[PDB]
Order: sequence, then structure tokens, then C-alpha cells
Amino acid sequence: DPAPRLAGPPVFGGPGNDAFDLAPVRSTGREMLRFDFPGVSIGAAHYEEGPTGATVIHIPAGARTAVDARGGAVGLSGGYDFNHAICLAGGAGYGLEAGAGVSDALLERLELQLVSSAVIYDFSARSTAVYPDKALGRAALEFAVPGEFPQGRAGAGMSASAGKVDWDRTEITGQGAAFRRLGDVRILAVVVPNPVGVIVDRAGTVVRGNYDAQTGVRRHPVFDYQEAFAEQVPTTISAIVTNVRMSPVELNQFAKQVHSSMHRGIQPFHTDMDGDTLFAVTTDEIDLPTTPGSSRGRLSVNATALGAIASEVMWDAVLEAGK
Amino acid sequence: TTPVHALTDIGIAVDPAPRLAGPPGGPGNDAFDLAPVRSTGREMLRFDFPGVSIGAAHYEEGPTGATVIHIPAGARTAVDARGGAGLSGGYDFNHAICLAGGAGYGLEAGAGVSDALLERLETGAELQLVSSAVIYDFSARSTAVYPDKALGRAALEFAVPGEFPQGRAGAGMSASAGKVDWDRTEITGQGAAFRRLGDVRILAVVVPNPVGVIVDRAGTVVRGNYDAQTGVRRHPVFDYQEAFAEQVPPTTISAIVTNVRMSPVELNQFAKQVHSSMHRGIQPFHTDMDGDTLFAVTTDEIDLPTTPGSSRGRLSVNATALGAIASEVMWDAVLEAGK
Ligand SMILES: [Cl-]
Ligand SMILES: [Cl-]
Ligand SMILES: [Cl-]
Ligand SMILES: [Cl-]
Ligand SMILES: [Cl-]
Repeated sequence: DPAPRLAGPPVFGGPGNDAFDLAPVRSTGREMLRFDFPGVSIGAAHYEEGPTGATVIHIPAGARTAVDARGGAVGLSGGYDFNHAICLAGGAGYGLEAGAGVSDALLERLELQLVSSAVIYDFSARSTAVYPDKALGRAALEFAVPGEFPQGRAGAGMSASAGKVDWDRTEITGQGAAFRRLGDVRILAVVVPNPVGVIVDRAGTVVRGNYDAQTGVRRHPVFDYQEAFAEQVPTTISAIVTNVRMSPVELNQFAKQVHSSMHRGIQPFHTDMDGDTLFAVTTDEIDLPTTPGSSRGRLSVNATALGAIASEVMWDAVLEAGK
Repeated sequence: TTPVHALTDIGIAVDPAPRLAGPPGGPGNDAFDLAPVRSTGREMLRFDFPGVSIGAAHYEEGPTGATVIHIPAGARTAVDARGGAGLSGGYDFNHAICLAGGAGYGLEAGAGVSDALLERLETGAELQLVSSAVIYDFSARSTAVYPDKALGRAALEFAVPGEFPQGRAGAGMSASAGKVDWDRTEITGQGAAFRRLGDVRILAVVVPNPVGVIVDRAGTVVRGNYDAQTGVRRHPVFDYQEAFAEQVPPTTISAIVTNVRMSPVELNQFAKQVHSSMHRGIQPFHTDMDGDTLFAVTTDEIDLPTTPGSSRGRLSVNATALGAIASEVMWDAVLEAGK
């Protein structure tokens, strides 16, 4: 039963990028997750003037990627099946410019450097028109370090929010990550939930979004929706990074499986008002065995198994963003 | 002057002279003080389509460029993206479409457009929506300069109603065709064409950077796969079949804009029909090495009649008919790019 973080009403018409001399800030969030995943670095930067920001996953060697993009409001750039970086940002479609800043910083750091970017609309959660721009994307890349992720209000999660049946009940989320290692297998989940729905934990409790100040209690949106019909008639952007070799077909199905699994932690999900986008990335370092047997079952070591495990890592990340 | 049966019976005079791109690790944008140039190409197409403006700008230092179609009202859009080998937005409603060189780096030009549009609006949908697509034009020149935010802003600022610069202009500056071997690749250009039939308006814009070659309605290869040893261009299939017998022994970005109202389903099918029709003028097309992308846009100004009949047949006035007509406009635009 966490304390509320109501976004409150936006005032539109606020100052935009041209009104400020905008200084990138390295985002530290509420706490740092530390993880051991060689070849994967994360940077996050924000403008306090927004507040809004960008988070970048940099895999310098390049990595095979599948994109699973769902619903009616997707704002995506690049979308390559091979990337050196994934950039997530606020600022709606304007924030895609941060990915150009990353592409720039990748050149300066130096044949094509490939960056895929996705965004959330975060303007209703604040009272300015500031967006992540080329300078902020460059900063995020420059700030990237191995094995750290800033949880909470950091990078793209600065002004992310959940539970949009009515904006009077919408709460600020954050960004979240989680990491697991099993033998040599490594899985990192990164998520920026800006859902129309709410964040739900494994017991079914609504933990962020749709908080009613009149009652002090969060509701699952379906209870509002059903009563609304009875009376009247008559986006999340995310990445899963692993080191297990998967074919293009396996990686694409893995992406779909993990992305669907997020309707456990975010409800509703994949709605017409969401543009949910998941990047599944593999560093292609570890082979799955040629046969899928173990003591735990004849069909227990395969890409479906990896998908189920990664789905748990992603639910933990979603809960970190909502914490 | 002759009975009209085939398309060839009714043209664009393509220059037979070669324009070989020639063989290509050179300087990038910050090596230069880059000033956008308004692109005028080899000639200006003039057309009457209020609400639609086109601007084109280039950097001579590339040479590379961007071409922007601005529809300030916003327009419903279908994207048909068809191959292997860089898109931004791909929204189902757009205030602008930005086509650029520079491979994926040139998607930055669309951000320049988006930012300029946001500034004119002094973030509620007051969101300005720009979809961008790119071609890889780096093999056709010796620098790494790409269309950036400033160049996209400049293309938008240079946009005028009712004009389009044909040839080596905007995104077409360093486009090229015919890539069985780079020794036979020729520079293309960008091209546009426009038809008004009754109240119906159709504008085609294309930037062909194909693996394949540009082909006219008679079947003659007119740009790409020019063999300097023979002085002629042949269809790539002759090279491919000879290659197989020997060794295995016993992107185009485009937009089609119309004023006719179509539902989301009709528009998406219209996009697929027109895009496929381009395998007539570009061959091969939709290959694994191409990332072909077409934007089909309607300004939703006029309705088709409720019934599809006419003196020319029971099923003659419908979106399929519109797609067939628009396909010819697009082939003309392809030929203008190769001229
Ligand atoms: Cl929102
Ligand atoms: Cl839980
Ligand atoms: Cl090329
Ligand atoms: Cl600029
Ligand atoms: Cl012809």
C-alpha cells in the first residue's frame, strides 16, 4: 500500500526547449541496480526543466534485435534487427531526436552505428513543453557505464505515469530494471511504464495507478469501466537483453511471449491508447543445448523456457518502476 | 495518333548518356560549416494541390539531401514497408513526410522538421507528426555527411506550394540504381508527377535508390546497370542467370498523395497496390537488399460515389480504380527520377 504519487492536473502552454539553456543532468534515481553483464552499458540523463529524460542501452559490439510493437500509439525510430544502442525517451515523438544524439555520440566515440529509439508521451505529467533533444541523447550515451541502472525517476522515467481512466487518479511511475543470472545465462529487463492501465503485483494488488484521493485506495480499472458502461450504455516501452543465442524466428517469438506476459503486471495492456514497444536483444554468446531435457522435464531447456524466465525478470522491473 | 490499347500507345525522354556513380572513409558533418542549399534540380514540376507543399534542400559537401512534403492540416497515412534494409514515426496521421539520404543517420532530418513545426505551434493532439524514411547514399560519394536537423528544418522552410525539383535535388542528390556490380551503378535522382482527373488529385513523389534498374513502359532499361564495356544497359536478370550458370554448375522511398477519402482499410490496400505496381518500373524490386517504403496519404477532401458504376463498367469507380490510376502517376515519377 504505497503512498500516492498523484501527477495532478497539467498546465499546457508551458515553456519549451527554446526558452531555456538546457543543461543535461546525469540521472541517479532513487537507487542504483548493480549487475554483471559484460558488453552492456546503460546511461540515463534528464533535463530538470522538464522534468523529462532519456535512457540508453549501449552494446558496443552490436546485437541482434527483434521489435514487438503493439497497439495504436507507437512512436518508433530505426527498428533495426541489429543495434548498437536502444534509446528510450519522454517528449512523445519529439523525444525520438534523442536517438540522433546517441547516433552522434557513437560516431564521436569512434560500419553503420545503428540506434533504435522509442518514446512515451509525458507532457500531461508536467507543466512544460521541454523534450529530450539531440544534446540529451548524446549526454545519456556519454554517461553510460557498465553494470549500473538508476531506478525510479531517472532518464526516460522522469515523468512516466500510470492509470488513465481519469487523470485525477493518475500517478507518477518511473523506470525500472531487474537482472538475473542462471549458470552462464544472463537476462536484463528495462522498462518505462507510461500505461493507460495500472501496475499490479503477483498477488493481484494494484500498486501504482488509479489512486482515488477521496478514498485513499487504488482500483483496478475494470471496476471503473464496468460501472461506466452500466451507467452510460444506455504506452510502455521496454527492452529485454540476454546472452543466449536465438535464431531470428526464435528471437521474434521470444519478444512476443515476453511482451504478452506484461499484461500480468500492467492492466489493461496493449490497448488502443497504448503504443507498447518491446526490444528483445541478444548478445549471442551462449548456446542452448541441442535437446531440451533436464531432470525437471523433457521440454525444459529451450527458448520458451527462456521466455518464461525473462517474463519474470520483466515483471520485477515493472514493479521497480512502480515502487 | 494511334489506337490506344497498351500503355505505350499514348512520353518522358530519358537521357541515354551514362551517369556512373564511380567507386566510393571520408569526413562527416562537423568537419564542415554546413549551409543548406535550396535544391532546384534540373527542372521544376508545377502542380495544383492546395494543402500540399514540397521543400528540398541539400548539402553540397555530401552531396546529400532531404525532401519534405508538408500537409499542415494533417493527413491520414498508410505505410507499406516492404524489404530488408530505417523509418521514423510511420504514423497513421502526419503533418509531414521527410525523405532523406544519409542512411539511418538521415532520420535526424525529420527531427528538424518536427522541431520547426512544434515551434510554429508555439503539446496537448496538437502534437506535430512527421514520418521519415531514408536511403543509403554513401557509396555514391566520398564523404560521410548526412542530412541533419538543420537540413530538415531548411527543407521545410524552402517548401513552396505546387512545385517539385526533379532530378538531383533533396533526397535524390546521390540516389543510384543497378547494383549487381557497383561498376555499373548509375546516379538516379528524385522524381514527381501529378494528375488531376475531374476533381480527383494524385501526386507521386519517389526517391529510387534500388538494387534493381529503372525500366520504361516499353520494357527498355533506362537507368542502372550500364556496362561501360558495351555502352548499354541490360536487365539484371541476364547478369544473374549467367552468374548462376557459372558459379552453381551441375531501397526506394516514395509517397502517393491524393484528395480522395478512403477508410483505413481502403488506404492500406491502396498503398500495397501502388507499391507493388512499382515492380513494373523498378526491376527487381522488393528485394532482401532493399528496404522499400511507400507512404500513402489522403487529404480526405472528396468522396467516391456510393456505387462504382460508369459507362466504362460496373466496377469502374472505386479505390481499386484509383489505385490503378495512381500507379501510372507513380511510374511517371520513377521515370522523371531516372531521366
Ligand atoms: Cl499520458
Ligand atoms: Cl510481486
Ligand atoms: Cl547503395
Ligand atoms: Cl540545428
Ligand atoms: Cl514510358
